[PDB]
Amino acid sequence: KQEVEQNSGPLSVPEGAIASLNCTYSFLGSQSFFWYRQYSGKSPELIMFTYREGDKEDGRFTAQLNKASQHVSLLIRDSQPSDSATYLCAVNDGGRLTFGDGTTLTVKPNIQNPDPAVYQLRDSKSSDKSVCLFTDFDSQTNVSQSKDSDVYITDKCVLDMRSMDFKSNSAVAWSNKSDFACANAFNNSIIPEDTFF
Amino acid sequence: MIQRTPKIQVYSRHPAENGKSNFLNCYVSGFHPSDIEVDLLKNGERIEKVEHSDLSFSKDWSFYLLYYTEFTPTEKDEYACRVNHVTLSQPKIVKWDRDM
Amino acid sequence: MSQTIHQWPATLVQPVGSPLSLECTVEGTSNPNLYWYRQAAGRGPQLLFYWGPFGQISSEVPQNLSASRPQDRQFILSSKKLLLSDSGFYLCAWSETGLGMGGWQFGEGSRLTVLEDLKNVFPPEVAVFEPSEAEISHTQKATLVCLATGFYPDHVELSWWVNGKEVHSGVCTDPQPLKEQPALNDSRYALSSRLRVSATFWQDPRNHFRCQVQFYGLSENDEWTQDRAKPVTQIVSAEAWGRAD
Amino acid sequence: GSHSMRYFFTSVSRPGRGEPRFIAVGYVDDTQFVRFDSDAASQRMEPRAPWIEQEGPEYWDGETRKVKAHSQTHRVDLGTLRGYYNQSEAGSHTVQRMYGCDVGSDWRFLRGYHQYAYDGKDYIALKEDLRSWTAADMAAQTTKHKWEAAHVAEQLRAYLEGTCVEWLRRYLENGKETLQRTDAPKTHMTHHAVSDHEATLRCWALSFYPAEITLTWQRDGEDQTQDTELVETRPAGDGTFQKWAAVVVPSGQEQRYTCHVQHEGLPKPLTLRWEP
Amino acid sequence: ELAGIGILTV
Repeated sequence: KQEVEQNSGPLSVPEGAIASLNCTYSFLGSQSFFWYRQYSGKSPELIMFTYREGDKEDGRFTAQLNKASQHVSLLIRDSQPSDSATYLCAVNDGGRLTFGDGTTLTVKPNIQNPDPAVYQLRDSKSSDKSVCLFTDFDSQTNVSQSKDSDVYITDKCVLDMRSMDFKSNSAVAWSNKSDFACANAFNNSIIPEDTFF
Repeated sequence: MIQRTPKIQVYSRHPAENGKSNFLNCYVSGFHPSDIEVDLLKNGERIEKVEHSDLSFSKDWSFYLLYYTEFTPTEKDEYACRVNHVTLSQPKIVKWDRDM
Repeated sequence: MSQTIHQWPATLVQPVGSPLSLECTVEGTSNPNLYWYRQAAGRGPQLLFYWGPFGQISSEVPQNLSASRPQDRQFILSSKKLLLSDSGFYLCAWSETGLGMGGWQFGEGSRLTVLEDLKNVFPPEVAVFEPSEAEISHTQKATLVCLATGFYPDHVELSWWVNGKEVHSGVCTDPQPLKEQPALNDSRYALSSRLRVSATFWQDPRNHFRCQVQFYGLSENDEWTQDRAKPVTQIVSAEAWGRAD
Repeated sequence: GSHSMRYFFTSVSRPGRGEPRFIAVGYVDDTQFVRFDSDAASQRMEPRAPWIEQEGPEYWDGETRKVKAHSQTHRVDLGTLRGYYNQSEAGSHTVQRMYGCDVGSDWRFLRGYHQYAYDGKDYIALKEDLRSWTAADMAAQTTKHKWEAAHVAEQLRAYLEGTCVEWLRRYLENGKETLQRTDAPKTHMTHHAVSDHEATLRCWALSFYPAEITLTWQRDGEDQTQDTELVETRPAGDGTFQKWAAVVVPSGQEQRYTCHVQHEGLPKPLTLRWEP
Repeated sequence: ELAGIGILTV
C-alpha cells in the first residue's frame, strides 16, 4: 500500500554484484523493521530485523535504518542466482507487522563458456508434441514469445550441475502442429548451432 | 507483599463561596493494594454519581486517586469523605472544612 | 534448538459457498502472539487477525472470515461460506509474548483457490522428452524435459525422480506456468522443467527417470456433472529409461 | 525547564470474577494525556488532553494494540509470579510497570527508566546505565537472566533514549499552549482564633502549574526545616494544583510571621504577610 | 508513544 513503499522491480543484478533494496515507510511511530525473502510459491522467510539506526550485518545481508527519512535498505553482498526472489520490507506499527509489496530481484548467472544451441527432443511415449530446447546461451540473451498462439515458449531458467561446477540457461518451446520446426522456433537468438542429420 | 495505609484530604476545587458552584474533592494517596472505597458524604449521606481519576501511582509504587463531584457549599450542610481500605481496622471519615 | 510453526492444508481448491478450515500450530514457545495474514499475487501479506495469548487484539474485520484459538499453540481460520474474493495465500505467523524481537516467523502458508464453476478443473497431462543425440555429441551432457500440460487451476508441484530417489542437481523448473490460451480468462496452464545429466548417466539403461506432478483439485464429494472422471487431487507422472547410443 | 514522559501500568488479578483489571495511564510532566481501562466499554486507548486528539486514527490504532499487548503480558506474568513465589490461586495479586523519559531545558535526553513491581515491592528495574538489571530477589534473577538472553535492555535503550524523547519533543510542541505554560499560584491568607490567646494563620497557594512548589513560613531566617506541618500538594481537578501551610501563634502580635512562596511561574519569590 | 519493543513476560 502507501504505508510501506518499495520499487517493484524486477531489479537485475549481475552475479557477484551487490544488490541494494530500498524501502520507505510513512508511520512515524514504527519502532522495529524487518526483511523477508520470498521465493515463488513459498511463504516469506525472515532475513533480519532491526530496531536501531545504522547498519546491521548478518552474513551477506546488511540492513540499514535511517528514521529521520524513514528509509530502510537491504544490501546483499556477492549476489547469486539463488537469491532471485521477492524481498519484503515490513514495519512494526504496534504489535504487528505491516508489509510493503516487495521488490523482485533477479540475479543473472555468469556463464563462463557458453555454446548456444537448439536441439529437438522426441518423447519416450507416443505424443502429438515435439519439443525444441534452446540451451547454453549467454545470460544476456533474452527469450521472447512466439508470434503464433499454437506454439509455447517458456522463459529462461538456470540449472546448476553442482558436479561439474557448471551453470546453464534453457528455454523450451513446443507445438502439436506438424509445421513447427526448431529452425524457426525462436526469435533474437545469438548465432547458436542448429544441428540436423 | 506490602500493604500501605492511605493518606486522605477532603477539600474544594475552588475557594468555597456560599451559594456558588464548585467540586468536592477527596484525594487518597500512598496506598496498596489499589482496591479502595471512597465516598463523598453530605450530612452523613452517601453522595451518588461520584467520579474519580484514572488509577496511577508514584516512585514507591503507592497508588493515588482523586474522587470528585459537583456541589454547592452552604453554612449548614456538612460534607465529608468516607474511606475504607484493608489496612484500616475501621472506615475513616474526614470532615470537610471550608478552610484547609 | 526448536521453535516451529506449521500450517495445513498446504493447498486447497474449493467451490464458491463451501466452508473453510485452516490450521496453524506452533512449538517451542508458550503464550505466543498469533497472526493470520493473506497475500494476493504481486502484493505483501495483509493482516487479518492478531491474537494475543488470551484473545484477539486487532479490531480488524474480514468480511467472510473468523479466527479462533482453541489452545495456546493452536490457531484456526474459518469461513462458513466462501466467496470468490477469498482466493489467496493464507499465512500464519507468531511472535514471543509481549512486544519484542523474538519470533516473527511464518508457517509454510495455505494456498486457497475458490472456483465459480468446477467444470473448468483439469489435471495435468504429463510427458517426458528424451535428450537429443546432437546435444549428447556437441556437449557431453543430456537434458530431459518434462511437460505438464492442460491443467487448471494454476498450481502443480513438479518433481524429478532418478531411480526411486528425488533429485535436485541439474534441475530447472519454470517458476510459473504459462496460459495455453492467453486471451481466455479460464485458460488451462502448462509448465516445464529440465533435468540435465552427463551423457554417461543417460546412456546407462540401468537408470530410470520419472517426472512427477502433484495436482490439487476437487474433493471426492464435490458436485460434478461432467461425463469425465472427477478431477480430484492426484499425482500424474511419466517415465523414461536410459538408452544405449 | 525539564520535562518528562511517563507510562504507568497496573494489573490486578481477581481470581473468581474474571480477567485482571488493567489500567494504563500516560503523562507528560504533571499532565495526564492518555488512558486505558480493561473494564471500560471503549476497549481503546483514549485521550485525556486536547493536544493528543490531533494524532490521527493510525496512531490511536497502534497505541490501542500496544496497550492491549501490554495487558496480556501482565496476565501471563501474574500466572508466572505465583509459581515463582509458590503462592496459591486464591488471593489477589498486583503487577505494576513504569517507564519513561527525562529531558533537560534543552530537550535533550537526561535519563530513562523502566521498572517493574510485584505486590507493591520492587521486582526488577533497569539501572541508570540502561544496560544492567537490579533484581530484587531469587525469582527476579530468573527473569533477569531471560531478559538478558533476549537483550531487553538494549531494546529499551533504543526506546528510552530515542523514541520516548522524540515523541516527548513532538508532544511538547503540539501541546505547547498547555505543556509549556506556567500558571502562577494565586494566594491568600486566612486567620481566626481557636481560643483566647490562640490563632491559626493559614497560607494558600492555588491554581498553580507545574506542581513543584515551596510554601514556608518565617519569623526571620529559618536556618533549618521549620516545625510547620505542611499538607501534601494535591490536584485541584482542573489540571492545576494547590497546597496550604498553617501556624498557630500568640493572638496579640501577628506581624512576627511571613508566608513565603516559590514557584517557577513567579520571577521573584513571593512574601505574603497580613494580620486579619 | 508506548514502547513497541523491549516489553516481555517476566
